[PDB]
Amino acid sequence: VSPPPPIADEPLTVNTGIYLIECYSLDDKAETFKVNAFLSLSWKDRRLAFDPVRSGVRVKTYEPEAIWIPEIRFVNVENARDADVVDISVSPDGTVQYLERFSARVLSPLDFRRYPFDSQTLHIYLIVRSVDTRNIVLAVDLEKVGKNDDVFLTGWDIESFTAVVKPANFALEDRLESKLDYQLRISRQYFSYIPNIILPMLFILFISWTAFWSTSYEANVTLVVSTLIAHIAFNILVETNLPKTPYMTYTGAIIFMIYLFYFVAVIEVTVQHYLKVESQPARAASITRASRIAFPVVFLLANIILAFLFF
Amino acid sequence: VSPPPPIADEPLTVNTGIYLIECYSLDDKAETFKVNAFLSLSWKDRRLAFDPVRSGVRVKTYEPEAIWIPEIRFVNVENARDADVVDISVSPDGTVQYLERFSARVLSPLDFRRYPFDSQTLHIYLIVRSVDTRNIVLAVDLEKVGKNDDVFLTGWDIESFTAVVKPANFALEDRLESKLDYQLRISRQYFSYIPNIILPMLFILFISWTAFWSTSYEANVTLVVSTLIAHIAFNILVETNLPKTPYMTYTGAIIFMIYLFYFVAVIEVTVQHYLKVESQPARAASITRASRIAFPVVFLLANIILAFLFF
Amino acid sequence: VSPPPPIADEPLTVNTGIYLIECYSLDDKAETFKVNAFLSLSWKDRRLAFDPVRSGVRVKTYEPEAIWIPEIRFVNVENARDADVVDISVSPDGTVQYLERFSARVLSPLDFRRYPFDSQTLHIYLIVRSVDTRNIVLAVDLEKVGKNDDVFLTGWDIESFTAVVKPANFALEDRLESKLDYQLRISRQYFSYIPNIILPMLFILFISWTAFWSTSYEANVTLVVSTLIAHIAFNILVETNLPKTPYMTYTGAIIFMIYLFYFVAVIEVTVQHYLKVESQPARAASITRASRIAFPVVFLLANIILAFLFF
Amino acid sequence: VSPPPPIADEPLTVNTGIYLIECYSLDDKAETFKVNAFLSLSWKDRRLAFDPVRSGVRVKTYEPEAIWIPEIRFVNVENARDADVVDISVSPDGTVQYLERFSARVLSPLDFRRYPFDSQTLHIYLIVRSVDTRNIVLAVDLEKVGKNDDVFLTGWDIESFTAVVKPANFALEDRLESKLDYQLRISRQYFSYIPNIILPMLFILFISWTAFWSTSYEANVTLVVSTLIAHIAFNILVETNLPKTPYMTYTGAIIFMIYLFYFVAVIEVTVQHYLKVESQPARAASITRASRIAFPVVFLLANIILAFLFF
Amino acid sequence: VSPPPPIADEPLTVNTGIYLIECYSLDDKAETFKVNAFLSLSWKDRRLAFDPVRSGVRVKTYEPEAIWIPEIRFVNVENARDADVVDISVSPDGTVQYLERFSARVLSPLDFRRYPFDSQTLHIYLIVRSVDTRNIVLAVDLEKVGKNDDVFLTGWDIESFTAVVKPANFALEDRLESKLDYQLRISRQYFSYIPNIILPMLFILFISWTAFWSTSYEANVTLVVSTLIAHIAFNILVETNLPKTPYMTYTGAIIFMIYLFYFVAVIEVTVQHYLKVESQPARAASITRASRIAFPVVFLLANIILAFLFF
Repeated sequence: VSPPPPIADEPLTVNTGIYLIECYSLDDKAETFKVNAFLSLSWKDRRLAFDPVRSGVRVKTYEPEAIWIPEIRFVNVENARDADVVDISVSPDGTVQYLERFSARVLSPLDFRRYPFDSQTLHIYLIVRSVDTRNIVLAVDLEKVGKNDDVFLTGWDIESFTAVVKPANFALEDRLESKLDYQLRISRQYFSYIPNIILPMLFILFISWTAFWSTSYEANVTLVVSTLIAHIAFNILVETNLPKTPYMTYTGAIIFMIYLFYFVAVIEVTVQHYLKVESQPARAASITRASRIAFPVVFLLANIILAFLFF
Repeated sequence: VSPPPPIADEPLTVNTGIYLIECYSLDDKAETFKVNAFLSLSWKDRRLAFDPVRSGVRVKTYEPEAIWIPEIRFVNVENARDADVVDISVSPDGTVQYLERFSARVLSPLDFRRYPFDSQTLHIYLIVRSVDTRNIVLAVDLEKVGKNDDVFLTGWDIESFTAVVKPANFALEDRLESKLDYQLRISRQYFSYIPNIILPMLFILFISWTAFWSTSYEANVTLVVSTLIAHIAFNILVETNLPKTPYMTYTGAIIFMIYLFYFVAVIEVTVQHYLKVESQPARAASITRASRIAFPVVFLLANIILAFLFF
Repeated sequence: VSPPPPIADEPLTVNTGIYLIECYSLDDKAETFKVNAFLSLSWKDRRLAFDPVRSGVRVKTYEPEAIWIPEIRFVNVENARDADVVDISVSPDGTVQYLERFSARVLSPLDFRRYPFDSQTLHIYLIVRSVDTRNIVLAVDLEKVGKNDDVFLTGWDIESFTAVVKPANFALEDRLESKLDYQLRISRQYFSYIPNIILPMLFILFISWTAFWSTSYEANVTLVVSTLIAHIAFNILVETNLPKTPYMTYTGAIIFMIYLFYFVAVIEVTVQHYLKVESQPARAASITRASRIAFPVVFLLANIILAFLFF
Repeated sequence: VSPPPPIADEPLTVNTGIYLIECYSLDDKAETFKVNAFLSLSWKDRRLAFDPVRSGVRVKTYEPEAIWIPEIRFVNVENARDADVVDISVSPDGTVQYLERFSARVLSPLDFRRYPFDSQTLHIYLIVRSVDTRNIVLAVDLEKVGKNDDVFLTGWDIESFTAVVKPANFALEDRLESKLDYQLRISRQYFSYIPNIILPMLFILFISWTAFWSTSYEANVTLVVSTLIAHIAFNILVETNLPKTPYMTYTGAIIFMIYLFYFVAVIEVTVQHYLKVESQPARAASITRASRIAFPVVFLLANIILAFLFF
Repeated sequence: VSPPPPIADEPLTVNTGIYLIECYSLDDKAETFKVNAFLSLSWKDRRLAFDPVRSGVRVKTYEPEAIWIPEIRFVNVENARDADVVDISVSPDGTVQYLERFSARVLSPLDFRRYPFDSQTLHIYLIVRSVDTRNIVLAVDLEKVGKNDDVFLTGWDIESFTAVVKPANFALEDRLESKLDYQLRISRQYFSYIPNIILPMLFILFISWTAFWSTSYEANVTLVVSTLIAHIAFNILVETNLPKTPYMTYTGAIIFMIYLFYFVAVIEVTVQHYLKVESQPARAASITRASRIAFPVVFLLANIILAFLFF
């Protein structure tokens, strides 16, 4: 079926909007998330006009393959959306309300530069293939959008759903400049991560720093080295939660800092024993007493510095 | 084929019900479970009337694509159900018994806030696309439903299969207000988890608390630190069973409590040694004797508190 | 094409049988196994009669979509079998030999209650959709069945392939009572598991029990606790082989027994040291000497008890 | 289209051969490998005869669905090969050169009985569904076969590509006796495995055997037990490379031998300490001095025995 | 539709080029990467000629199935590209601009011989099935190619996108000699890997080398052996990042070097203790003092040698 005849040169603006249902599988490995939402389409077609008691039906349902519908295709998806038409209701006023449920594997980059405390911005791109006249998809309904009333994707906090049509193209064709952009700026709630990940590493590190309140070399070595083994094992346990992160993560900088602190603690214990064995107890005691206060303070300063360079 | 002519304005109520077969893969990662069950559909069509010895067939089987069938589609699924028609039997009374086997990837949130002892509630949503008259799917058969006689999904206990039609919609269309809801409230049997997960952590913790019956510093450090390593390794072993759980789990609060107890035990051992080395054996003995009773009691109180805040 | 005209009221019995080819992927996670076997179908149709030197062809191959074939569908599968017709040979006697290769994802519960020594029973269900007359699929060929001559699924031992038609239904329809059941009772060969899993845990446990031939407290603590860490690490190594097993496994009861034995060994070492430090060497020596014999004997008794309650 | 008329009773032999492209994913879990190769088919059809300057085209390309092509189907595959016709060139001589690219998930048993040094033999089976006359697929081209010039599947060494037509059938039909077998005997290069797996276990074992050059019981226990923990951790690290291997592997027999050696080393250390504590230093020294030479020699003998029973 | 009539014997050269969109999943296990890019096709067809104010449309969009398009198929892919036509614009000049979005699972070997610092070269192959006249696909647009402006695949650095048509074939057909090759030479940025992987292993190794500043045998054994356990655990942690790598990796040669260094350190500690116990303190002190400087120097030399043989 040919597109409805344009009465004038006015572009056939289509009213569009996605009502989110289930945003799940937010990281298959680290990147894709899947959506199973509805999208509502409204436009103007030369369908039934005002109908005062002639046919008796207001929402005249039509076959999905009968009436022409604009071709709207997602840009950043694995494959074409699994479109399943739910209800095509055409009103006598002259507008067609199209509602289809699709399950697309949306693509969006995940920026884990501040992993425990990050706030990502998922993206959905819309393009319309113009046939005879230019179609402007910039018409955002702003009334058929929104997630579920539960307001949680998979344990995430939604902040906004700004939909701005950016007059930009991927250096191709002519109608690509009219892209419709869906910005879902979600924020991760971090309460669970504080005891799940952050606190136990600090507890293990403090168990390590205990080694400065001991004059026994064997006990000090056991503390520091076995605590290093415990920290590596806990890192293995945590690593299941963390994504690939090929670049430098924030939580990948605290862990390296903790490794450096283990190395410095081993060096300090060795220096203490080395000075204590060769008839210099005063220097060993001075170094131990200095380190008792110097290690936590330097750790606090390092954490503050990392927070400043990352936030 | 057009829908059968409604004799009056009575909505074409369809009798529906799912007879579960195999509820498996209850957590692909943590969320979806797959079903391979049958669903039975019964309605009223202008098919063959009473047939006293004329055709000789009562269950007149018809082609799946011949007779019109109502469009019933699952809401919370990955894709359209893999419907496979088994038997369309139309009775001379005027009712069509439709039975199709489908394998849908049903979506349902899993609430692991009390993981070992939880009781989830899986969901299945039903909607009917009305064509000419409103279709009410609220007609639940209540006789063609139920799981297998084995009564086990994958090691779960079934409690009820309440099917309540909630007059609610997802703020879209007109017929979405007639949603049919299938509540399968399943409960997890916890006998295996007590020795699989809970008991060994307590055994490791008691091995740690042994360190209060020793006056040797090297032995105490070995006990506590190597027991911490053992606990982290056992946590890694357990973590395969546990799902993602981005929020605060109950079993994720006992583990953090155990980490805190390891930290406090290390602090206590250090305090004992620190006081014992500098000519204060009385204070060290007093602290050790107090801790012997104070650690298990505080652990019991903490477990009771966690149970109260979680249950 | 309509089914061949029944000469009388005799049900159209179809001769069926599956010749297994490759039973692989026996546990995708713990439950499904995939089959890529052939199934042979023989029935009676009003095809070419006796043909003495008229056409000259005995096995008159026909198009898969030309001649009607009975609808046989698997019950416990993910989706419809990937049927691929290989050869439809119709004999002048009046029988059609149908042979199709299918790759279905068969569903079958796996009962790991005696995991190392278990003997499962895989299942395949057959149903026929009757059209005009009742079709009885109880006709098992008993000559076109059997696995490969290699006699191994994926490292399993086949015992029987009993095919009993159970006059039972899933409380639905009328022809479901004629289900055809394929019981493949396979047994797992356990020789590899004895050194892969069972023996190393016993070796680690004996290394632990060594601690009763030592009067050194630090050495005893090192033995028992580091051996507990080694046992947990070996449990992690084993856990890859083991399936989910949400219920109480046999091999999940030996492991818990070993954990309990580690706890009791720690308690015994602590009691020995506690009595030895406070001027009671006689009691410590008596307890150690008793434990030397009492631990292996109690372990043997516990293993015998577990074997009796599990086998 | 009917098959070309056979001029005589000569079977329509088809020239076939696979030119391998990318043999990858050699173990999805342990068994299947995927192929994305081309297969060349040549036969004799009643197509255009000798064409001296009449049409002017030698390789007269035809539509894939226009000219009849023999039905060649893979036996040991997940599903039907993803056949994609590339070029059907028919020569005036009377032969059709058919070339299609397929991506089949070939099935082949992997025999890891000598894992580091094994030499598998992948298999591909060919069958032709005869229609009017018997088709013999035994015609192997022997000129359109071969892997890539790189000569590497995924880090494997190719030795031969023998293609022998075995007159055997799977006890079914009549034309199954003409199966075409493709034997790709590949060999695994083992240089990387010697430092990746074999050498570090030997280094850890030698670190264990160090314990016989020490008279300290605590140091001996630390060495042997912590080395056992290190060996188990390294076994966990290796296990990712190794496949399931439900049966007795060669590399699964060296590991068990190493576990037995750890147990015997613990027993020897205990015996040394037991004799040394009760006023028998001569016997302890004799046992230690004997063990120093007796452990490596027995290990060498055990390795030789395992090599003989496995190779 | 037949191909447009060639005016002369000039081959129908097609202008082609891929504009990359999302190069993700660069290692499903170790080898494949997926693309979801557009490809632009331009050729010459006998379509509408110069059109001065007759039809009024310049980019006359045509149906994807209406106008003939050349058959361009990817060679090294899992299956046929998921082609989705976006816009077929034919200009009055006589050229057709074809633009389709495809999501192909491109195959390309990954060469991890210098893993942390490598620079791979992904490949895409193009072939055209000639019908009547030879089609030369060597026409590279060089203006419709390029990745996203972000210039990052999944944390990779792009260096060039050279597109050279290599007159080579896979020893098959006649038109295979005209293959079009897309070389995307990407380089991996290594900043994150230095603290993620390389630095912690060096820290653990230095903790091991600490053992040469101690005269205590128990402390030395604890250091070296527990540090070996820590290194193996960290190797397990790293191994998730690393691919299969069946051959000899660079980062798989530093790790083996570190294992050898642990073995040599254990031997040195044993030699020190062995000489110290039997009244040779001078030799033990000399060996310790020599090793203090000899271990880091030999490690530096070994790293330089490995860098030279690998780079």
